[PDB]
Amino acid sequence: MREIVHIQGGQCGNQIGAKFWEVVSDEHGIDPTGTYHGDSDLQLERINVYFNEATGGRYVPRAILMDLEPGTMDSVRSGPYGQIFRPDNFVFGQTGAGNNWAKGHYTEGAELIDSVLDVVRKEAESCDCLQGFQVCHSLGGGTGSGMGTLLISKIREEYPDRMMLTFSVVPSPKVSDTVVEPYNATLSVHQLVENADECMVLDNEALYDICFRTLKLTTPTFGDLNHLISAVMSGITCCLRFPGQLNADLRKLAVNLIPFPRLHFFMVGFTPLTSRGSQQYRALTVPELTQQMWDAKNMMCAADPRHGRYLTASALFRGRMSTKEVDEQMLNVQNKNSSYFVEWIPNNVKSSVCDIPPKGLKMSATFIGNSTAIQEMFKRVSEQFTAMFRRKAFLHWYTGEGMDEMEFTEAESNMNDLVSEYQQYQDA
Amino acid sequence: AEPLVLNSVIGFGGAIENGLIAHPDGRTIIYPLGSTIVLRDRADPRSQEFLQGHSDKVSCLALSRSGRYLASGQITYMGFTADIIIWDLESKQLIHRMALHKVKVQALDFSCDERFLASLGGQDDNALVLWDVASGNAICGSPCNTNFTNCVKFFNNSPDKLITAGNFNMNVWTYDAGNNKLRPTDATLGTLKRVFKSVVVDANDEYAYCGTTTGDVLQIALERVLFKNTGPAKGNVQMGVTATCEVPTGDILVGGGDGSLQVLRTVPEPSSTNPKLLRKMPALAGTKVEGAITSIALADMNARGFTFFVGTAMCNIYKVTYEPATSRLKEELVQTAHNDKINGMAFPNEYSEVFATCGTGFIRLWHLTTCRELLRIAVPNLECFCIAFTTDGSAILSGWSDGKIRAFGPQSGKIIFTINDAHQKAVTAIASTADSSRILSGGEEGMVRVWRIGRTSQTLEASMKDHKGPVNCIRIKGSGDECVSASSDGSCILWDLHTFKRRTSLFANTFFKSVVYHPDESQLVTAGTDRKVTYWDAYDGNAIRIEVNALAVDRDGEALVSGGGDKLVKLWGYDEGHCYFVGVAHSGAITAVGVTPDKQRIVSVGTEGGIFIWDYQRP
Amino acid sequence: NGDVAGSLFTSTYRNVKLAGKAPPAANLSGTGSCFDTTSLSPARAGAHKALDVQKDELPVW
Amino acid sequence: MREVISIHIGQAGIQVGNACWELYCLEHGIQPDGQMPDDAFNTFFSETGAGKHVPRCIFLDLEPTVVDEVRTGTYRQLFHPEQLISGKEDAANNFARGHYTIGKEIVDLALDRIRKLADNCTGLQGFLVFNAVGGGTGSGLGSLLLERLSVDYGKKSKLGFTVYPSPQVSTAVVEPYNSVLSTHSLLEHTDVAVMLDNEAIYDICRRSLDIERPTYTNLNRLIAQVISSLTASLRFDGALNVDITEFQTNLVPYPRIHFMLSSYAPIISAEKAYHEQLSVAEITNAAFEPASMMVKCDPRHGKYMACCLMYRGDVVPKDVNASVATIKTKRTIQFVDWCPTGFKCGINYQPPTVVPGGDLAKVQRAVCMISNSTAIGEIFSRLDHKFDLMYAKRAFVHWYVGEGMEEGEFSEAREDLAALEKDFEEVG
Amino acid sequence: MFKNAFQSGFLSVLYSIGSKPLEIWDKQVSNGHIKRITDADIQSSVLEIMGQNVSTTYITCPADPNKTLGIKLPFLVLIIKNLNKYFSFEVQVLDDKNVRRRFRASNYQSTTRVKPFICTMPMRLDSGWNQIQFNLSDFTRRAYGTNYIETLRVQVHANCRIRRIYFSDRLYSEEELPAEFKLFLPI
Amino acid sequence: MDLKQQVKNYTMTIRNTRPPTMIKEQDKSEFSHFRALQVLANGDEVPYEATLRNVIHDGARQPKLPPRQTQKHPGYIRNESGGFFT
Ligand SMILES: CC(=O)O[C@H]1C(=O)[C@@]2(C)[C@H]([C@H](OC(=O)c3ccccc3)[C@]3(O)C[C@H](OC(=O)[C@H](O)[C@@H](NC(=O)c4ccccc4)c4ccccc4)C(C)=C1C3(C)C)[C@]1(OC(C)=O)CO[C@@H]1C[C@@H]2O
Ligand SMILES: Nc1nc2c(ncn2[C@@H]2O[C@H](COP(=O)(O)OP(=O)(O)OP(=O)(O)O)[C@@H](O)[C@H]2O)c(=O)[nH]1
Ligand SMILES: Nc1nc2c(ncn2[C@@H]2O[C@H](COP(=O)(O)OP(=O)(O)O)[C@@H](O)[C@H]2O)c(=O)[nH]1
Ligand SMILES: [Mg+2]
Repeated sequence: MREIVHIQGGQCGNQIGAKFWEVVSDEHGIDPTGTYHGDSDLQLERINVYFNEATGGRYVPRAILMDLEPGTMDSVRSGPYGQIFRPDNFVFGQTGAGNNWAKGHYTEGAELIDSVLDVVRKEAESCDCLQGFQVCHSLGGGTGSGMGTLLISKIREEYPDRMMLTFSVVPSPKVSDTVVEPYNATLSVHQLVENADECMVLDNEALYDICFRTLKLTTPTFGDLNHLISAVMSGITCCLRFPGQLNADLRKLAVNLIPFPRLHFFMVGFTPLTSRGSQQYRALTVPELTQQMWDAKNMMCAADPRHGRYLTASALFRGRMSTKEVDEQMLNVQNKNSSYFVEWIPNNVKSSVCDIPPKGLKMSATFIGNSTAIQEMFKRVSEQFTAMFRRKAFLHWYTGEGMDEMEFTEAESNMNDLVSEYQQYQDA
Repeated sequence: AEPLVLNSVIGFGGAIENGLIAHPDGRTIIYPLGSTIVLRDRADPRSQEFLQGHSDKVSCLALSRSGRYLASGQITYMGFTADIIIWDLESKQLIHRMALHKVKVQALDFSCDERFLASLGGQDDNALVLWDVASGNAICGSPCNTNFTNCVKFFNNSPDKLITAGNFNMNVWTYDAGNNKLRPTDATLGTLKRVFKSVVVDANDEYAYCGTTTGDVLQIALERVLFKNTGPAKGNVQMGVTATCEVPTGDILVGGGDGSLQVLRTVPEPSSTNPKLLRKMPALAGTKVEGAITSIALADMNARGFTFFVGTAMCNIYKVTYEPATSRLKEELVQTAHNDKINGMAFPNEYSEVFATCGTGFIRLWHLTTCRELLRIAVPNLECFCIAFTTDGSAILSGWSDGKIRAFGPQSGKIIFTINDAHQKAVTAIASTADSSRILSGGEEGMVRVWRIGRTSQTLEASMKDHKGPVNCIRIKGSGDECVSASSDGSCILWDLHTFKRRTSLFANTFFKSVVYHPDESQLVTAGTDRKVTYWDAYDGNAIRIEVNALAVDRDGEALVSGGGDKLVKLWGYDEGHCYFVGVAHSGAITAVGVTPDKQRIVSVGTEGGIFIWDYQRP
Repeated sequence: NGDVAGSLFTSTYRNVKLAGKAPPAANLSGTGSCFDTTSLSPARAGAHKALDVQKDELPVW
Repeated sequence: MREVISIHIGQAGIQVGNACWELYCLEHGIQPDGQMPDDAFNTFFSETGAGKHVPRCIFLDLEPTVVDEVRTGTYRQLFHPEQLISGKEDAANNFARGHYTIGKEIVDLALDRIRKLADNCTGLQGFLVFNAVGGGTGSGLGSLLLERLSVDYGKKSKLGFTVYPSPQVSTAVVEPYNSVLSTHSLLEHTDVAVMLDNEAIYDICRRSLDIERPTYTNLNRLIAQVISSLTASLRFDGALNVDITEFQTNLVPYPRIHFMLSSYAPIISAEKAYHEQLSVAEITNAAFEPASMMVKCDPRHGKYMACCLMYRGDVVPKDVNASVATIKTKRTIQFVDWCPTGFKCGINYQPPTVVPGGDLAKVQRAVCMISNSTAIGEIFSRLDHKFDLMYAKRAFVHWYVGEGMEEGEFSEAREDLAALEKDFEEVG
Repeated sequence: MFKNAFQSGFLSVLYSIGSKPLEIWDKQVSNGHIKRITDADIQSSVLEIMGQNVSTTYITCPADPNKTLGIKLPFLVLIIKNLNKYFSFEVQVLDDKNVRRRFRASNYQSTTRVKPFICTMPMRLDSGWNQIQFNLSDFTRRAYGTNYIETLRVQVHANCRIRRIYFSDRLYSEEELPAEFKLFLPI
Repeated sequence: MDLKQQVKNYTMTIRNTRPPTMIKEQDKSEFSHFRALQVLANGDEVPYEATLRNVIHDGARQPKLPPRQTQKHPGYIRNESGGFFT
């Protein structure tokens, strides 16, 4: 039960999905051939949440791979873990996205959704009790933003009761690999707020620092960044997969984190994170894991917590430990930094716990926080957008797809309305 | 004095990839142990010659052609250099001792000319270095790249180029003549990301074959290094290719990480349907062996086929005789060895022909005159501690890291009983009464308990004898009724067990590992951290005081045999106290020692994963 | 019903690239570049082929 | 003739049950395989046609991830699978999802399991609930169930051992919401309800047994001891035998006031057991210690409307008469005027049995003190506070109104508490 | 099997939507095929079975013989598409007396003929999708004058598209049925 | 509760009705092993795998995570008042 279907949009989303499916395939101990070669029974009790059975004792992922320009889909097929995907779980088109949110969401998106919806419906019905969805965006490119939102809007009006996640990678405030990037960001946000339930936001810039300071990596390639997104994405669901003294389904994480329907942009962090040297000296206890997670550096988003207060947070532990320690740790933190939380919320952390740790480790944890610090991120973009929209730069591409200007003005105002709500509950 | 003939040694270095070697045109099998190399006779499974020159543990093994000297790598501690050692043959002693690779040694190989020896750094400090053999000195050195390489191979001809593969990289390096440099050329493969594990070169440097964690066996040309053919058609190896080798007929033996051992004939074939396209490699013969295959060596029998010595991760050695005439592949199991860290020894009472070894995965049974282990009672995940025979000849008791005791029989059938929650965690010592009516269990959380045992009904009584630390050992007088419990606080306690009232005996200078009675006497011998073999009085006294872990005595108190953290075995005239007949070459922390009651044999076993047999002579 | 124009290219790519499946071996004799006109062969397609079995391989009764 | 039906709703409920039904099979020699090698077990078992003894319990839950653990644990041979109920989806800490949308569809199932279980019992003493307030299942469903019970029996007695949301330590952000809603509905249905919380027991393991790493499994062993000593007279002999009817008539003077605290003594490890004598005077003093309570309440901030004592082991009736005289002499303890008496005691001759792997030690004496004190209204005032502290912001209310509820129930659950709070003040 | 279970309002034996719908069913095909495809009218998955020689391509409800499907609910309802081909299905019944009757309904038959152990009867299927309900307790009374106790086996032959098979315990109306136990044909 | 869980419960009911007979979940060549051992006792020539016998048990799931040690060093933490933990 609680099965979950997984979607990957855009190039990046298709790439981190290659790791998420490679990390999990090793967790439950299956092979690149799709055969199981683990040892315990916990590898099999809740395997159905991530896989469908196959003939001959194979396991294939409940994944969908959507992206134009099928060149990328040859890559993931050629990776060491491409042989587990059903080669008909591949929807694509020869034409490019071009980073134009419009065509990704108006012209070339409308040509594929009828096929994608055919595929997601097919394996939405392959689940006994479908828990929810989850995607992998990239708010910069046109595939991720344009196709992702159009897909999401379709799912929402078809599966209203279910829940939609989003591991959207936000653009960088300092770095802009593209130029029309703020146009793709704001236009997507005008869709997510009303058409999602939980939306993690992640930025590669913070992923570079974490790999630089903590991990002491010299050359963090995109794999390592993807290796981190994979790590957390597995940490969210170990309750659904493994036994736990206090299990946390995704719907109970929702209700404990979003007091208002619109404040569903989260802030994520993983722990423990050390180099190979520090691994020898540091000891793995609940104290280490909670001070590291409550640090302002582990936040993979380009937002400073100290500029805001946690409306609510939540920590997920996995590893044989004592529940009392994690119960008082979240208490002390709630006491000392009383300025970093709110008053109308008496206890604003939830401390779930699982019984089975990661593969080679013995204790681990994951931090999720709904702080008002994220309002900074949207503030920034809302300038770069209103900077060029004041000059109508690059806008002719967007009128080239039957769009108008009202679409932007409505979209921008939606964020200014949103970030306004993050200020109301931040009484400084 | 060191007269102690080494009659038998059973052990094998399992996970040492390519560790198994056969003497070229020789009568010896070479393979590593805990910290030594062993040269067994190819035929007489007694003639062993061991080479011990490393400090921590052998990690890689390479043997030059023409039965010439062989190189052995080594793993070391965190920040201390590794130690490659070149060992001569036809003399069997050290020649050179080279030091680099601060973390460990990853790969070694000789060139076709025996003049060059290439090394590969560990995970950290991963660089490629060349060594001269006349002068044990580094000629050339260069760091490969960030994606750390795994294996390196000299070309069979032109001993001036060598191919190396790793995580996401393959290169061919040629040693320049004008300087101390070597130039690499990278491998160009079409949008392929494969974690190469094993690499082999054909006889004529035409095609390099390379295994893969995915399971492919990529064959590439070597004039230019580009890729040619993927791997085994009609499927894909299960756990990825690990142990690959070449049969002289041009075909390839492939062994995956599951035990699938097959033969791929690699001749460039055209695709039947599409003529300008190639097929994949077919599979002539295939078989299943027990465990992941890690090492393959050749033996040219030439009558029908070839006999390959195959060392699997489960420390089993197979003799795979394959003849391509009828494409028939038959395997035989030559020798088995324990896996790692043999925990407990056990002798059946009044029996000096069979014994039992509790290890970290399951219980094995062996006998005296030959290894020829009898059975392996398996328990999947949790490990066994302090195997024991119920007195007078009866069941086998085994307490596990779960905190539960379980009983088995001779054929051991199905579990006689399971005393669960016998301690808090990790029951550590277990003893039985001379009447097989009660069983003592000393747990790791500093507690002692005893269970009354009927014939088919078990009795769970609440003794709860509280001790000060983990119970290393528990002994009981076979003559009367008493108990001794050692500790990781050394306070050996004499329990009466008639009233269970802890006869107030205490011995506190350090924490102890093994205590033994003198047979039919009020004496005691205890062994702990500091070198102490002190003889006590059962009447609260210390007769005499003379890193040690294990003790044993004969029928009468003739020869106290002992061992510990030191890699030796000390025999003592008990009444006199001299260390006559001391034995060496047990590479690791020896854990247990036994005397084989009826006969004169001393069995020694330690954490290295091996077992040794010596004779017994006392003045 | 559904169109046939679009489906074909995506199908051919999914079959040849994604899976290890074959084209399989489409004969392109007589056809050179996109500029030179091909030399049309006199053969006809869907033609039943004669029996190739030898004389003697036929068993006797 | 004298049997009880023990229900276990929610994760904590069935967790504690995994300790109670662990203790009872040892208290009566029942092997884990159903059968040992009269009336000493009928209260908690029912011998089958031959050999096996099934525990007359019910394990109910909406999260499959924990019931399926007993389904594969060592204690599967005990339970017939028709007892262990599960569900494809859980309540996710929403009272409405537990009480309105999901719980409505499985009560008819369990109600038939009970009806199939009450008929086997000849003399039905009473039900034995294990609610865990603070979740969706325990609160939403458990309350829906008890409504369906009082319409069937009414005259029967429905007990309850409800873990309450602790003031300081709390692992939910919304649990002040559901807690109020649960009490507003269970109060008029149940007739007596024991109350306790986690942290009060966390300290006891630190003070008395001195274990720095207590887990949920440790507290569960202590809840096992409370009940065994409570129900021993139902299954054992002894002077002043106590029955639920005679346990209930003289402890709830008013219909509304039925909540009460608990306590237990002695609570010591093995080494502290040898340097003692454990006189009946020691225990009754330790039992009356406000620190030995199982709820974070200050009894000295109120009086004792009534008290009750169930001793165990080697006691004689005169010393209790002597010790209770010593207690009525001290001034720290108060009693309201309209109750001159207030001590309905009881003895049994069967000592407390210790479980191997347990933290307690073997003792030939024990006391379990239950008392209805007007001091308990302070902890109700906390939940009285946090509710309006958040309902002022209408936080999380979109979940409840979105799940078959409205604002009316909140306001109506509100008034009941203020009315209940004044009742605790009308006694003075 | 299905003994000592709980059947009060509904009991679904087969559902096209699921990780593995033929958990308990045995499937035997000789010149046919079984698969799960997305229907067009009811835009969801339907498990279709087809093939020549109707009497040979079928699926039995209990996984193997000598194992009965103890179910005591009177009404039995199937949701089937009418492919305008030969379709038939059979249901075995235990009477109050220990005698196993069996009734079958065929669309290629035109007359009903009561027999000691069998009762064949025609079925007048509609066009396209339709749900068919069997009283299954009036039938035993009308045929053999006895009482219904409990079904034993169910079997459905070729040339049909199944969506739902469920016992109802009474004739529920289109309103009283839950969302899953009804025909919602979209546009 | 549902079809899948009812099938599950019926299978579990069958498992409980049947005696598990403390079974070992794998049976190797019992009498062949005995016969090979008797051949070794006197004839002194038996294949190694013929002499071998293998028996497996369930053991447990949960593949040997290392211990948590449940306790610090008795020089850092003290009980409430000065005093070790046990
Ligand atoms: C001797 C030892 O313990 O080595 C560790 C190790 O030293 C460290 C440094 C590991 C190591 O990780 C890295 O080196 C690394 C590099 C780039 C980006 C991220 C990590 C390790 O690779 C990671 C690896 O951890 C795992 O396997 C986790 O269970 C992790 N696994 C993977 O992500 C994974 C997936 C597929 C293939 C390989 C690895 C995981 C995390 C969450 C959920 C599931 C799995 C282990 C134990 C180690 C090494 C090998 C050095 C660390 O990673 C994790 C997630 O454990 C880096 O920070 C931790 C701390 C560990 O101590
Ligand atoms: N003493 C004790 N308390 C526990 C235990 N497990 C959980 N709790 C507490 O019980 C409360 C939640 O119980 P749950 O059963 O998980 O909640 P629920 O009723 O199932 O509602 P949902 O989570 O929506 O399904 C929390 O306060 C827990 O801290 C336990 O094992 N022992
Ligand atoms: N973590 C990670 N992020 C990437 C990677 N590649 C691209 N990104 C980012 O994803 C954005 C581009 O999105 P993309 O999918 O390529 O364009 P689209 O096809 O129009 O959606 C850019 O901001 C990239 O920096 C990658 O490999 N790993
Ligand atoms: Mg819950």
